[PDB]
Amino acid sequence: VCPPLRSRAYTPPEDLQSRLESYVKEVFLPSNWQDISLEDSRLKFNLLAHLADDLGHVVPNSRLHQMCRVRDVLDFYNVPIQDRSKFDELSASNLPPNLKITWSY
Amino acid sequence: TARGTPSRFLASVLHNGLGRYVQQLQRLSFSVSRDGASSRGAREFVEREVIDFARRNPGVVIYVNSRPCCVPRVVAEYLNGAVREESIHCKSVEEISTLVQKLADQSGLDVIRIRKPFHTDNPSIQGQWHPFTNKPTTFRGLRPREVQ
Repeated sequence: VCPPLRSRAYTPPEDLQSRLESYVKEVFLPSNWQDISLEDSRLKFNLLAHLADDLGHVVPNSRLHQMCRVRDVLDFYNVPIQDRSKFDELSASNLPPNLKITWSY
Repeated sequence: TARGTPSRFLASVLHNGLGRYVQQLQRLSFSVSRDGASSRGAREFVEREVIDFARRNPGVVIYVNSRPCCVPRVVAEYLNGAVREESIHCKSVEEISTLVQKLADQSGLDVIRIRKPFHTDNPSIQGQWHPFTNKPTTFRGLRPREVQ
């Protein structure tokens, strides 16, 4: 049975740093954990898979190589993303009373 | 050519400037497409400029309809009933913005040859010339060679 399609929208959690450092302790601990180099494939996979499973948002293959440090992972997971349609975006962009937008799609 | 084209006289819809200026444009219908390279500029205009234009011109109702289209269009309806349809097909955002602003600033009168660059409803203040202006009057109104 195919699971229902997942929404691509993702709002970063408020306790993002705490969750990330907990996962870092689980995977790898030392001071300045933000600079822990993700050069080991095993540890990189463990951390990224745990984060993806927890947050419902995974690092795309394009950015996977540039996620070189825990700081980079934190930046990627704190930048938000939205999946609303263009119609929804235009309608929610505070249209003035004299502007009407409709789709025949 | 002028002889092969209709012509009119310079005029305003309702003496548009005497009491108060009224924007003649009233409706702007943008037929755009979600897909299609022709309406890429129209899509960008709808995204970035149409809202600003709408709030700048509160007297104009703008209807943006996104439906499958090969030639995106803008239909401008003016107060006088004139309807002008323009193609925004393969036009950049700047070109579409200039076209829309021109439509907003343009009246609904037909874009045809204008016979005179001016129009006065009171051309004369001192009295239009007639042959008897600048002609002296004679005693008892006697025409030339009249005996009595």
